[PDB]
Amino acid sequence: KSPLHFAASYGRINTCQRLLQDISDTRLLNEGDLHGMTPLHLAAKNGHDKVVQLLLKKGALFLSDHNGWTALHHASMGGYTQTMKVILDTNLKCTDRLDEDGNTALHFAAREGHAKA
Amino acid sequence: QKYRLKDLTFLLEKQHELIKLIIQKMEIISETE
Amino acid sequence: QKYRLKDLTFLLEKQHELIKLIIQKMEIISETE
Repeated sequence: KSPLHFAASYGRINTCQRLLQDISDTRLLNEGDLHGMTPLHLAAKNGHDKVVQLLLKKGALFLSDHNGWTALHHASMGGYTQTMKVILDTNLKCTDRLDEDGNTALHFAAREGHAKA
Repeated sequence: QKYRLKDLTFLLEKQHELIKLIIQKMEIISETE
Repeated sequence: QKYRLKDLTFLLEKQHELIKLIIQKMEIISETE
């Protein structure tokens, strides 16, 4: 739990591949920390597209933290167009999600000034 | 000085990317959680 | 403040060189491709 969060948050990909072995218990994969942020949230927050792709290939469900954000909210707040492109090719249903204040990902991408996003 | 400031920004961003690479490649053994 | 900005640039360039040295000297074992 604690090692996987660090490895995903800082893009250490081989550590993630080692930890995510014997795929049978998805409780470790879809469990958030104290702020309710799953590994997918962290990997997208720091903009590591390879880790996001690897986690999605195991299925990560697109949950929500203690402010209603999703992976796309974080990726857009940061401006990392590549992990956004990786996310937008899976379920294609998270594009129009809302947080606690009814903000979409577009709201954040525009508020922070990321033109390409 | 606006031109100088823009060049400074560009260099700082390249440096930030290098540092993130360092963190994602380094060795961590004794200080692991 | 132009003089100050030039000194800032000089220091940042020295720092960039040091970081590149770190990357080219470090140990990489578990995170190798």
